[PDB]
Amino acid sequence: TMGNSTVLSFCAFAVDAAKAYKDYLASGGQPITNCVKMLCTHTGTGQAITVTPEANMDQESFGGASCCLYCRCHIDHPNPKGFCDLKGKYVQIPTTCANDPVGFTLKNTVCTVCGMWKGYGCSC
Ligand SMILES: CN(C)c1ccnc(N)c1
Ligand SMILES: [Cl-]
Ligand SMILES: [Cl-]
Ligand SMILES: [Cl-]
Ligand SMILES: [Zn+2]
Ligand SMILES: [Zn+2]
Repeated sequence: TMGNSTVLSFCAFAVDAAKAYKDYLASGGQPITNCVKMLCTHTGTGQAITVTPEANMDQESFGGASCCLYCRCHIDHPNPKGFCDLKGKYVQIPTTCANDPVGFTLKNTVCTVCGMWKGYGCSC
């Protein structure tokens, strides 16, 4: 276990932070920990990114910024406006992927219709 500060530093100063973390995970690296887990009932809408925790029975809810590689690395978000989709919100992670919330949000996309994670919650 290399520690959160060692992993985040390695990714933060890489020319491509996302690729650095994905290559680290693929190599067998232990996921980033100390994401902020929310107390919830697991009776929510199950939507991906919400104003309040919305985990269903198949999900865990976390503080959004704690699960964002760019927020955790203190670097710019890689879009024109440098906007973060997660900061100030709550993110629902499938239980099967909740050992690595940072890797999950990095690798996945929210369906613009149902507002659930494409390939997991989404039933479109
Ligand atoms: C129903 N309960 C207690 C659940 C459901 C999903 N995930 C966790 N961690 C707990
Ligand atoms: Cl460390
Ligand atoms: Cl590099
Ligand atoms: Cl989902
Ligand atoms: Zn962020
Ligand atoms: Zn959908």
